[PDB]
Amino acid sequence: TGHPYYLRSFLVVLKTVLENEDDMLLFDEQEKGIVTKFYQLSATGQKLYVRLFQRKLSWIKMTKLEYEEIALDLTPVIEELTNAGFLQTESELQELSEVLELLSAPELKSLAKTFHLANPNGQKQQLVDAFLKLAKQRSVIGAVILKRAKALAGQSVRICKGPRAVFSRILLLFSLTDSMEDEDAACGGQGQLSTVLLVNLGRMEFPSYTINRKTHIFQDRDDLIRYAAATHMLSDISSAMANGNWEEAKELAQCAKRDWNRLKNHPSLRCHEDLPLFLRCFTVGWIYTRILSRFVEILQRLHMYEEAVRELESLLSQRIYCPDSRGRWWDRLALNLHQHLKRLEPTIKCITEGLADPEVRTGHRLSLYQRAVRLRESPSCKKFKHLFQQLPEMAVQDVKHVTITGRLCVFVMVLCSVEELALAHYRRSGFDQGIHGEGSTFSTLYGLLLWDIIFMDGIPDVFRNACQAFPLDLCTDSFFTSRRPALEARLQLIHDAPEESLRAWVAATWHEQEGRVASLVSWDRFTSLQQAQDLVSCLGGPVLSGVCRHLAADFRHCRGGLPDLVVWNSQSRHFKLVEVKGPNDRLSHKQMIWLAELQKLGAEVEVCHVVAV
DNA sequence: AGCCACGCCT
DNA sequence: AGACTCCTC
DNA sequence: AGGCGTG
DNA sequence: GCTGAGGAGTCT
Ligand SMILES: [Ba+2]
Repeated sequence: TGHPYYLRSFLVVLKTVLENEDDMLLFDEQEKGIVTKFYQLSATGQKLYVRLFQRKLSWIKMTKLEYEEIALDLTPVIEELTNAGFLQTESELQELSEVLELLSAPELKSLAKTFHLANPNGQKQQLVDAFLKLAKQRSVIGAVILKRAKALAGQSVRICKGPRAVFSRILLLFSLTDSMEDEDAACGGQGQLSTVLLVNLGRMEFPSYTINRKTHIFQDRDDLIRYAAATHMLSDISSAMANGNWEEAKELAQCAKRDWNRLKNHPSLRCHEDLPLFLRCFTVGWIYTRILSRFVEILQRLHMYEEAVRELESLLSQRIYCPDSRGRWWDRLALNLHQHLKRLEPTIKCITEGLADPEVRTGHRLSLYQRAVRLRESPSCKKFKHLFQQLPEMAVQDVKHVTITGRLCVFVMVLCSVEELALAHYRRSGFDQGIHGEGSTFSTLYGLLLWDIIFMDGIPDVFRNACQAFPLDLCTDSFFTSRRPALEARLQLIHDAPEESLRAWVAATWHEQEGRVASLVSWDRFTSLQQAQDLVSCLGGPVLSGVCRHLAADFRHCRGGLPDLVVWNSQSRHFKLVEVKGPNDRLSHKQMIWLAELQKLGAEVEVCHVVAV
């Protein structure tokens, strides 16, 4: 008797957001009215509204509307949605470009023929700009075009842009907790969730934690309307780039940059600057800063390197927004000055400042240092002794490299990946066991051993609503420092743990939490609780402790770069950590920091190159 | 941000 | 015939 | 070839 | 430049 998936999900979103008094203050009388109206619709009225909300926003031929599961003939249901002001019919179709756009090319040809002043053959787009130019001069004859255009097309519906705007803002709010933050996912229509969420959110069970908020993110309905606006803008720049429309992208960004400069001084911005970082990421300035970053990516594409340097120097001169992205920017600035603008003098100042900024970490930090040596250890450069200025010699210990071969075809051993091929070589190297997990092997172990500390009470504002799969500060520096004594304790305990405590603890979280959606944990990463326990037996306390300290101290900068593979031997307990390298992938900076660190914790690390044959 | 095929420089 | 757009899960 | 960078 | 896989229907 349950609702179809798309409905359950939609309703979950509605509930999750609205049961916060804070959040309700961001919707007026009129708007809440609409929300109630939705709940008043019949089931069939709801299923359909959601379907069409989940589709693209424009007119649709009533002939192209089939949903048997909803209702066998939809006329009643459409009437209802029209009565409610959720849907509008053809009678409100007045703008011409809309009538035409609705019509197909075969329909456009039939309309290019009965009208004499029109050329019958050509592309749909052509016939469009033609019929448009035709009506803009002799308006009166254009009125009878629109007349038949409508009559031809038949019956048509559209989602009403009024309420639509409300449900989006709601969906936008919901997305702050789970979505958007946990990667920038799919989302169709005009404002939506990730596929995962839309399909499953109804079924999903979450880690239990206590909602506790004490800080407003948005000042009023306006703040949230402005944030959404920038969000919409970024989404357009992002999309443009993905479609390779780099020029459109450039303009749109220039436009955005404009507005963000015009936007400073507004009273609301002082409030934002005061928000802790893990909340500051949901503010107009943050989104606008994000857009500036994309803007540097656009300039670079268009070989406008001086411009990109100017932009990067701008971004880097403020500490307010997106501080976590400083590494990427310092790194990018140095590459640009050194490689493209060939300006060696600044490249050093750049490198030096980057390395003096505590915000740069792991990969990017190493990358700067390496450029700095490549530079000091250069002739053209020797005209100086300023890279001699106390560079903390960050020499990375070296790592056993290994090469095997496999027949290329996707490889063959069955069609198989580069990783499974390696898993074979290790199987015949006396490691009967193996997981291909990359970061989630370690990550889910980190989750299992720290669950309760991760979903711990007492930190204001980190749980804002019912559908979180992590505390909002997880990827900030404040995650550790807020939970410092607790972590330091658990870490010490894990370090000292004999290999039955480790098995016990894992099982303790596993048995109570199995299934619960938690960003850190993949319940199917390990083929059973038993495998999870065998692995924690091989790695032992100290190794598990070290790995967790990093993942908890600085998840944002450490989440990436761990090896693809873990392999171990059941009876001997020997394990090895393997970073598989295809013919075309080499060691990233984050990868080399990780392998050094795992070596430091005393663990067999090995890079396995797979040559094609 | 990571993946990947490819290319420019040396 | 192949690119493109929209939709479902 | 090997190192470093782009799209 | 790619980022979901898969499919049906439309455009050039
Ligand atoms: Ba790899």
